[PDB]
Amino acid sequence: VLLHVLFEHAVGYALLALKEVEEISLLQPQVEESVLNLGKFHSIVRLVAFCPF
Amino acid sequence: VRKLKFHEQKLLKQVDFLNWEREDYTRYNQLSRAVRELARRLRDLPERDQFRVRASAALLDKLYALGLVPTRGSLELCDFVTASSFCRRRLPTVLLKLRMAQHLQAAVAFVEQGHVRVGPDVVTDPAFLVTRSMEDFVTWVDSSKIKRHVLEYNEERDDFDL
Amino acid sequence: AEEPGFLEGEDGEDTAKICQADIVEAVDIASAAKHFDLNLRQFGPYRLNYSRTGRHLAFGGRRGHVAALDWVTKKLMCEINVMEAVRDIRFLHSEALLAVAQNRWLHIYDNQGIELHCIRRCDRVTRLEFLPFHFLLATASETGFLTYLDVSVGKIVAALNARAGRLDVMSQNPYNAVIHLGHSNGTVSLWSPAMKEPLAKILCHRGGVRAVAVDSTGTYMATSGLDHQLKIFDLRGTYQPLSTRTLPHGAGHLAFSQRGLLVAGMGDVVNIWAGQGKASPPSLEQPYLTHRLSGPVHGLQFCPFEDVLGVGHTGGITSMLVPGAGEPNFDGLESNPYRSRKQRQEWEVKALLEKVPAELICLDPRALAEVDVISLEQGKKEQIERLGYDPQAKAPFQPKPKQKGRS
Amino acid sequence: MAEIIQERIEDRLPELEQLERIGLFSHAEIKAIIKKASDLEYKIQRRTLFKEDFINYVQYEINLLELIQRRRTRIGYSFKKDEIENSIVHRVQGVFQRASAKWKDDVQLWLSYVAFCKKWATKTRLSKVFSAMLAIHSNKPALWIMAAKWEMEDRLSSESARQLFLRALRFHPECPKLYKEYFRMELMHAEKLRKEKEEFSEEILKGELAWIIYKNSVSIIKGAEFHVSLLSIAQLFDFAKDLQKEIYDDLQALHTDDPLTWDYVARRELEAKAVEVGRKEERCCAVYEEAVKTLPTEAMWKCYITFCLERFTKLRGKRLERTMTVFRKAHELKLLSECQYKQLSVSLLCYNFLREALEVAVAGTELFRDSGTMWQLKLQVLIESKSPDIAMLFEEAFVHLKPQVCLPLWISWAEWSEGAKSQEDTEAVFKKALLAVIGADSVTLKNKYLDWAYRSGGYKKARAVFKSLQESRPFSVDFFRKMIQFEKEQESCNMANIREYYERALREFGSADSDLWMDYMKEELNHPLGRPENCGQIYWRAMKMLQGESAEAFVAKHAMHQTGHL
Amino acid sequence: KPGHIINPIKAE
Amino acid sequence: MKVKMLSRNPDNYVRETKLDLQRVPRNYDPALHPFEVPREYIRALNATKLERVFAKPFLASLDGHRDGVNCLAKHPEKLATVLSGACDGEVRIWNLTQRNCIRTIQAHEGFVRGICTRFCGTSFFTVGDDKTVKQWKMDGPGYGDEEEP
Repeated sequence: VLLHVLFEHAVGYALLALKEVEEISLLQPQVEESVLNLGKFHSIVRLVAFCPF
Repeated sequence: VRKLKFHEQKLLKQVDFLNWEREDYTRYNQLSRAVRELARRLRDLPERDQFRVRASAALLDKLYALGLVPTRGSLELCDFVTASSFCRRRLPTVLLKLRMAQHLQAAVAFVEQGHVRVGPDVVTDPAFLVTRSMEDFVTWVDSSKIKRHVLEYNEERDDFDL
Repeated sequence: AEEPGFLEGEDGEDTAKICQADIVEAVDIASAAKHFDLNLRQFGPYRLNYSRTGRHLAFGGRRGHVAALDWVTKKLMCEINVMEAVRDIRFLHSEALLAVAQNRWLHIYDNQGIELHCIRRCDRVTRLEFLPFHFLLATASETGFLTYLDVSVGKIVAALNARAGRLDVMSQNPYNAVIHLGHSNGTVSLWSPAMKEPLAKILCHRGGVRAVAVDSTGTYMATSGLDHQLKIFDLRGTYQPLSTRTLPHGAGHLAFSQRGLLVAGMGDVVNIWAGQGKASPPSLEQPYLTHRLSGPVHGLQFCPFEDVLGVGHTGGITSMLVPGAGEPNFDGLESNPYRSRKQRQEWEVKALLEKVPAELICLDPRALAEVDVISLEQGKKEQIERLGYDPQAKAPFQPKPKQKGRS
Repeated sequence: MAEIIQERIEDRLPELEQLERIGLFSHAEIKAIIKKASDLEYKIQRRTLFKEDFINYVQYEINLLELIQRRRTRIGYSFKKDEIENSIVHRVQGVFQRASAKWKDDVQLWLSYVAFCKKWATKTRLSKVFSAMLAIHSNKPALWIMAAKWEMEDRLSSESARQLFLRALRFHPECPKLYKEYFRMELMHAEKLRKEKEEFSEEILKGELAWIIYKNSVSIIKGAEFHVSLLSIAQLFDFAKDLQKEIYDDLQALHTDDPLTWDYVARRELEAKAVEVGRKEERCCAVYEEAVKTLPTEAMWKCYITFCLERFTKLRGKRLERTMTVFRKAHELKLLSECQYKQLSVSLLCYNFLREALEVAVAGTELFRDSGTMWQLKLQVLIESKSPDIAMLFEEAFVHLKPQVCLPLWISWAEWSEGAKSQEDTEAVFKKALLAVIGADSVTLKNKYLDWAYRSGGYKKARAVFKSLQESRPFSVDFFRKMIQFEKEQESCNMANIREYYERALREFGSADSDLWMDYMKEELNHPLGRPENCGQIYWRAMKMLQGESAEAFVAKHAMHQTGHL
Repeated sequence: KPGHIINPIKAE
Repeated sequence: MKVKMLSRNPDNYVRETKLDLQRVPRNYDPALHPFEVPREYIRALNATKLERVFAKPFLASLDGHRDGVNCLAKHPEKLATVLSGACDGEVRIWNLTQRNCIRTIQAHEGFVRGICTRFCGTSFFTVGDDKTVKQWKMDGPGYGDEEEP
């Protein structure tokens, strides 16, 4: 499930890398904290590139 | 100890002995148990036994005299005696019934300084059951500051009687 | 990170004649503050107990004076008057709970002086001792009974009749978790809550046994008796006397430190033997340190992780300095002197979840690993007694009522 | 918690026990390292993290690496680099990676990571560090150059340096700094190939590959300065005179109507003997008027005047007539601005030439009648010439200056009137000045009025002037400090007057002046007529009136005074 | 790995 | 006489700030940690008890077929996409993350007896009782257009 996401913002373009994630149970009360909590989010998502306007 | 989590409580049902960091009602419960258990035995004797008649009459008049029983009756009322009946016969709460005091802590406080006497004798023990006969003869001790206030309010103070 | 202390004389000096005053001036001010002399003459001779973590000390007087205190800092946690004689004092798995052996029953107190439980079953108890990892408190009584109490639940798991007369000499093996009892027969008895009879009896003295102690490793046993003998026994399957010496008087009290030093309590005089201890018992040839108390000794114990020895006597309580007695490096998770309240309450929950059941106490702590070979009918018999009934037995046949002429 | 800390210490053990086996470190020294490493480990494994603890952890290992290196030389032991040095280096890289992830925006942390990788790490490791930094910091042109510099000078790969430069210009199409360094690196590449042939395509060797950079960059950046800048790097290399010749020719042809290009041609011509120095200068001049006919703008003119002064201040008579004609010639064209009028006149005055400076002064006044600065410039000239026209100067100057606020002119008139006019006229000038100037500029006027009164008159004259001016509120502390000094010089030294002057000054500036309060307190002690017991109430009054930092400054100053440091 | 598809073994 | 005593320096053992965490020295002497065999037996017994408490296998049930399910096929490239076929002849595509049906097609008359996906994942194949083999596109039809094999 290693993949790259492109995020567009008013400040610039952001390129991010995803390491691993529980895809099937993502929208479940305990597993959903993987993206809601900042500490858990940092463990699975990294910022690889950024280009401001 | 510390508050147990969900999984810990399943493993340890209770640790109440070590679970650390308003009145006992222990002796009254033992006496209430002895009376009720004695009522069971006498109920089991044959209904026309003369021993049953004498023992039950002797037991039930004793309870009536001390005030644990409201009215003259059979062994049916004998199963209603509890810790509440014993607590109602204490000296401070009798003062509260007689309107000599309005609060329990005030009623208790009057006792130890010695403002309250049961007949000639002065009683300082709050744990003291007063009989129905003795209840008629509880009053303020003489030469007490409370009795002065009662006489002053009634405009009946007489200094010859001290 | 730490190294044990030492004490060597020079130019042929004997360490026995060195007094406590010489030691205090020659060591740093922090250690010098650990040497003090409490003077309590009005009430009776005192028995003392150190908390399993060396921070806390509790003591009890014969006349009924009981106080618990932090001893490192000089603060008093509680000081109360129990209204009758006191024979022994012990902590219960922490500094929070105190058990006192009063004249008539056994009582449980808070470290602030609040009474918690009064056990009516345990009566006329002379000696107390606590098994930490099983949460069991063991009592020896005047009437001749040995009782085990589960403090975790509050129930008496076993009550054993020793049937040997008065019980006054008791100790435990920390490695083994068995109880040792001395007798006037000259014999020492080994007990476990599972059995109704002693595990073993060992003849040790030609007279009555007056004191008994075992090391932390569970390897050596030290005993003294009226025959004026100090004996060291090998508990590792041999039960033979390794060393023997003659004394002016039988040792009233004995103890072992965590590094293997042995101390003898003789009247008003305390004597300490030290040995290399590396797979060897201490040497009884010549003492390591000596001291003379103001009154006859009534209790001895080494602080767990410090180089101090606690002595209780008629005059009061004194603290000796014993360089090299305490174990230097402690584990922060099992017994931390420098632990916060939140660290403490996390530790106790871990221990409570981890309690060892009483029946598992045996002479071998690793016996559960061994595979027992027994006959099939042997297992069938043993299942019956433990349960009281056969769970596979078939009840006699009773026909069911049926219709169409079958009722 | 410590289980991670205990995790990391056990990993450090195998290299430490090897250091004991070699004999480099003693067993006690091994204990000290473990203890200090544990303390640093606790700081970086907390829930609350600071940037300083990571730096302290990294700096400790670097110091440990140096101590090992120095001891290995004395023993002459060179084995076991992998078990010891590579273990420590790998551990430091993990700390930098964790820190760089936490604080991405800090360039100083990134550069510290790069500096460590150069000294101690593999070149393939340093390659990742540059790429990671450039990924999030691509908007800084200087960081691109640092990576390209390392590939060229250190890794010796011209190809990798070329792609680094070319990509950088795609991120920064308009950056002149990137083009110049790209221009230099290709010319640096040609020099390397020239040396290669001597040791053993031709178009590359000629510098054509750098010529493509010049042609395209000039088209994107249409600036004369960038064109001149490119020629400078081309000159620095001995080869490719044709490239220098080509750019120089395009400079005049493409860039005209700009003064900078014409100036560059003139200064190149600069690059018996006094005569030989001479006819260069007229040839340089001959270029200058040639630019004047082609480009008659004001900007080109000043470049010719400013050239003339530089030769003069650097024979002195010979340089002078060139300045004379060009100053005159610009003057009828009226293109010359006010600033250069002053610069010539001041330059002439320093070299004792007093007749031209008047002509410069007169020309400025006629051109810019309102400018009071030129009037001061003219005023300085006539005093130097000693001409008897100073009185006529002031009458003309003030009528031309319709604005009332001309502070230097009023001061100069009072100064001149003292020297060569009666006492009463000096007072008349001072009183007129105080009427014209009313605001904060009156502060300097009042001080000079008081100073004149003491010198023209005596103490009595100063007292009369002080009494008249004591109610005109715009003041300075120098007004009261001067009057206090005058009272001290007199033989009487009335202590009542000294306190009276201090109270008036403290009423105006007591809220902010810590020095004035300290001076008042020292007066009561040191003066023979002073009353030292008043110092208690002065300190109490000073603390309440002073506000903010001034109050705390007074406390420090008084504490210094109690000791001998004063 | 929690989100990665596991493919059968291939010769290598 | 020469002597030192056991005197712990408090700075080594006490944390320095409130932001700091408590220090935990560890000693693995077996004398300090007895009863290792009975102790770990209790820990193992607790773990088995908690495993029985926390066993909750059922997650969700997907509804929408009007006859019994007969075929299942998972998507080679995507974990959350599965294909199913019922006895009435319809084929349904499901999203496992959302637990809903994405598409419904009337693939066959009678049962659908099998379904397989092309390894690239852009098509799948089905077989029914009408003696037919049909190839479909994994991507859904655009707008309201009826889906065509």
